[PDB]
Amino acid sequence: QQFGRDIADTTDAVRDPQTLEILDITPCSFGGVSVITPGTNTSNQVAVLY
Amino acid sequence: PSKRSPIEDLLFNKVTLADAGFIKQYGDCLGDIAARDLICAQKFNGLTVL
Repeated sequence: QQFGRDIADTTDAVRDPQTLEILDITPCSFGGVSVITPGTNTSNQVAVLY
Repeated sequence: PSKRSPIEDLLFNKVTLADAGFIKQYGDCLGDIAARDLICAQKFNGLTVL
């Protein structure tokens, strides 16, 4: 076996073709960003929710 | 600590929530606090629970 797999047919692990070590793969950080605004009629400041 | 009545305590202990009540992922799926297999596998594909 050379490649692992997950529910979505995504490779969650892989064998290194040189050091024969098994490495887990995880996607790097992501998420939605929201902008809290008190209304332009009031101010132009904004807060950001990650 | 929860300030809930005993009946409310029984009610909260009988609905398991299917481990779907988690949002954050980092720190290794919150150190297993959020069910790995379901929550993290889902939300690596852009599926978030607010």
